Amino acid sequence: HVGTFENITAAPADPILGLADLFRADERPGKVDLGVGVYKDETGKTPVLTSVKKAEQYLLENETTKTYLGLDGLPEFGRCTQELLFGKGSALINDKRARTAQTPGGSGALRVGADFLAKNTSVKRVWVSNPSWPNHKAIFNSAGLEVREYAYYDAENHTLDFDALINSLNEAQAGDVVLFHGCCHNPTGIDPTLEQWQTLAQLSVEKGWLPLIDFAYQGFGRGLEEDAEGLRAFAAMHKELIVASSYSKNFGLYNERVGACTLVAADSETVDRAFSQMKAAIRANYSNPPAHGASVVATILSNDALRAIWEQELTDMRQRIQRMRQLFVNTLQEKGANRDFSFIIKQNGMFSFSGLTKEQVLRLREEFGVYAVASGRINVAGMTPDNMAPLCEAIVAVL
Amino acid sequence: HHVGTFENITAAPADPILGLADLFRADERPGKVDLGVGVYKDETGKTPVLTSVKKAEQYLLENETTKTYLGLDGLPEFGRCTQELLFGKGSALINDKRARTAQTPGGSGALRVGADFLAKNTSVKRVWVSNPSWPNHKAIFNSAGLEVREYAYYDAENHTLDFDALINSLNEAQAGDVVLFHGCCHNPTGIDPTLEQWQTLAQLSVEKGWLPLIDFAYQGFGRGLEEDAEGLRAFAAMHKELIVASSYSKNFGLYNERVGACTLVAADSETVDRAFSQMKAAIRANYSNPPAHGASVVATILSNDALRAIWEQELTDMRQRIQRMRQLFVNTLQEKGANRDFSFIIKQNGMFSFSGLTKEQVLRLREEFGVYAVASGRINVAGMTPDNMAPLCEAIVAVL
Repeated sequence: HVGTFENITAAPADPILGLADLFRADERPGKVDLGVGVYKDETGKTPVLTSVKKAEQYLLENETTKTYLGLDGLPEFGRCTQELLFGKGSALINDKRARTAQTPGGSGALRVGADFLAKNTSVKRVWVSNPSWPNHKAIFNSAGLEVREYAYYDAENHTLDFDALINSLNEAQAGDVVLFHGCCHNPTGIDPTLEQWQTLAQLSVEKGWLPLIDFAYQGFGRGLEEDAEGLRAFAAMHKELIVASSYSKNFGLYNERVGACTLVAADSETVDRAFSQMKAAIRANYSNPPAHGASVVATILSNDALRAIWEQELTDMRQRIQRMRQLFVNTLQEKGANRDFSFIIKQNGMFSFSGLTKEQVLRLREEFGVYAVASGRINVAGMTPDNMAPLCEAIVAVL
Repeated sequence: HHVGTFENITAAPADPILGLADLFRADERPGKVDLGVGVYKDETGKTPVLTSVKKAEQYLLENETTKTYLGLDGLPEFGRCTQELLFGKGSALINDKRARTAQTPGGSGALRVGADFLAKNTSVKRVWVSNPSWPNHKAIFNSAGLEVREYAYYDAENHTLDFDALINSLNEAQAGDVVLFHGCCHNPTGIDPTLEQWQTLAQLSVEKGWLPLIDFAYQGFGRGLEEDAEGLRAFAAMHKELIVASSYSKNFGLYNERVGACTLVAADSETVDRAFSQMKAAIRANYSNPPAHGASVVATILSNDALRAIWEQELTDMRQRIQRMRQLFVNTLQEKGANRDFSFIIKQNGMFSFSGLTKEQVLRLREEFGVYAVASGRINVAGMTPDNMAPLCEAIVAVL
């Protein structure tokens, strides 16, 4: 009898991972890593928020058991989540049309959403922006759902091609899922305006799409309430919605895997039937979600003093990002970039496409120890006042 | 007009065990006892955080500088500690680099990841499980498109492991099928194969070309950490290929932190790495990377002499309390004049046993006596205490 594993072929090498290996083996002292996927502060670190440390100290002092949570996790986490998403006093919440499962990260939420849809609905197709978050395709495909792309980003001109977007979505059938990023579109950094969201919501109702809002950066855009505008425009117009949210970034809890999948249906009765099937997809998966990170979030959000500390930390992160964007563009001008990089200031969140070619990206790594990914995506949180000048000088050099 | 996408969804059938739980919570009778629960409880009816766990968490509190993403296979030290627990330190299998471990969200996560990986990367079509087995096995494998078949295991009338029946029913398992075995403390019969039986199963598996999957959730709850790995290791000595889904939920009382692992074993370093590269893909398409807290607690305890000693003692305490309740249950049933013999309870290990009670008797124990058990008649002896034992046993005798 021959082995079951013998004929497996190796997955393709993960290029980003190889790039990290490279950065790891590069002993040059002036390295700048614009390729990372996480927030870094001005010292180049991804620290544990103070509010989180406080919340964790509290849990340590008060926790008396680690016994299984329900399939849907911690109720107060679910409540606080729905409030962040829909606003306090939301008719949708008052009508009890929403249910929320704590999940392992926004990734878990997305996967759980997908399995839930594949097994219980007529959904065949999920539409995502070109480009989008890199793991969307693999998550949705794993559930047996086809992935389609709609027009979004105009690379040459650094713009959201809204007319393109609208026309491309005409191919999306009634009953298809269309996925939108709630804010800080990853990785273009370009979001619809409220008005554009409103057009999008209306069109979705007209065509019969099921909207899925991937909401991983609330507070990194303009602020907590403002970043939910697009979501709430959709929620106001629709009988049904799915929201996959993440606290990985806004709480700096990446590795604790803290997120949620929120179902919204026409009424409480309907969301309950739907939600019972979602709980079954969960049972067939990881059975129940990890407590620590969700408890940390529930602890912060429901305590006025802790919440105020967190909100200020989040503002600090959002503003540090915005000012590295500003600093970046001004420092390129002063170093004689020649080309306009003002689009960086017209974008929000951690990511933008720099517009650099893979040739320029390659030279920047080999020659200047400056690291970006091949598409030219950059994470401006990788910039600091200290590294900005040498970074911009390298960029002018490859231009 | 467009009909809602959720509008016509049929509700999942209600979980009867969750129904019993609400029913219990609402029961005002001060005599009520729940033997249907699924976790460890101490003599005071609590499921506390272990002291070693608290200490480890205080250390993490004081020393953790970041929460940045782990790799897809999680914490390396956790991986190494897992593999030693499974195969023993100095294992030739480890030295040969034939094993790769991914940290996962619980043993459940490990099972699901294993299933998705098999379905996408191999010709495996069927997973065989014991009759009876863990209730969630079927749903997990089915979800990946794998058929689930049962083999003969528990002889319910006589309260034994019908080994001859097991062997013979497995003749139907084809080369390339998965056959799943519980590492120890079979859930929910509490009867495990003897070492000799394990060796027979190992040899048979090799002859038939089955892929063994070891579900290992109770290491430390049977006889001890190393003894409880005997069957797993008997299999590991005979096989080129192997999958183990381990859990730390019960032996570290970290249930809700979701701490487990999926370990692949193949013939050589190269093959295991190719396979493992595909398992990672399965993880990326699911929850992306595993929750750090519980695994980091586990590694912190296991790699520190003094903490590890505090933990092993706590685990021993759990193991011995369970054993004491098994003995006490049998003695008290006798004291209370039970007709039947219940000595099989002493010959079984872990928290779970089938009591032998019918569904009718179980219903009656609830309604009439406030003694809750699950429909199957499975009981959790850790729901028993020196203080609730007598009335509990009188209740059972009265329904026989």
